[PDB]
Amino acid sequence: MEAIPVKQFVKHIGELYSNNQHGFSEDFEEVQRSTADMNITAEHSNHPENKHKNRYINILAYDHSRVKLRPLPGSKHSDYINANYVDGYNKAKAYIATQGPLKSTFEDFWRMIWEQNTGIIVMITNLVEKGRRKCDQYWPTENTEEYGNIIVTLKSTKIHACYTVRRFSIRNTKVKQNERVVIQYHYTQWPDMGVPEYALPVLTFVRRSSAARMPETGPVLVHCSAGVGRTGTYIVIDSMLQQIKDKSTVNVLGFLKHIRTQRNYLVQTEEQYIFIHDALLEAILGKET
Ligand SMILES: O=C(O)c1ccc(C#CCCO)cc1SCc1ccc(Cl)c(Cl)c1
Repeated sequence: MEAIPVKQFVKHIGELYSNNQHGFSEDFEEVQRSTADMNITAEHSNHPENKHKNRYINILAYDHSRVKLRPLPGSKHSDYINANYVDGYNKAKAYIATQGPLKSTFEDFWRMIWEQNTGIIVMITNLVEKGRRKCDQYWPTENTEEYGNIIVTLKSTKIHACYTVRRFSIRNTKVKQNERVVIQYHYTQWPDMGVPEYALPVLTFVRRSSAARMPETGPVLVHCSAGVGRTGTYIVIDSMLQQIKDKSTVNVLGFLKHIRTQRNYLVQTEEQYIFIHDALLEAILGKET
């Protein structure tokens, strides 16, 4: 289970795709079994005081990698957010993978952003999809909105074909310097029926949202609804692009098995697993052709 050279990768995708995606199925099964023989605790996630802070009952934040909110005078569980640090290529905690914030966790969400020096939000969901509530709107439709001590001001919006870029200016009321630029990359193209037919617009979304990262800011916050499926998909695509650039190799299976110890279910389906491969195929074939 070493890194596949970039030249042999598109060839490898053909193999994985053949015989009704048998190879893909084996790999994804191996990913699902990577969790086996591993008891990873998520005690804070399961605490009665924290249960209302979780979007889904079964989508937990592993204790060891969980993002801790600075404590608040009084409660003991005021440190909890359903979020985990996740590694990137050759960088620990390059991301914060989190759920789409609830109405009740808006203050927590925005406090985590401040405390972690987060400069980029990657939103991979629509608020409502196929008539179902996926994420609550945590940012202002226009101008300014207040979430605890974080005052959020919408500065500009660029609505592209498949994604929206919202430039915010954030401020802490308890801080006297107390102003920060936060950019949100929102992937908006979600079909009524079916699911992502093309990898090229997602690849463009990944490249642009990734290049917007500022040195040496905090981790890039990536969320969808549960913050596992599309979040995992983004993290792998982005990390593998970095690996390709640095050493012309790809390690999808190895990297995914590793991040799965950091947040439960990152890359939730075989379809998302296959999608990772298509995005990378597009990136490889795109170079020199
Ligand atoms: O919606 C799903 O959960 C989902 C379900 C299936 C597929 C597939 C496939 C081909 C295999 O048949 C992809 C996605 S998500 C695709 C995606 C969109 C936007 C971004 Cl920014 C990223 Cl990173 C990934």
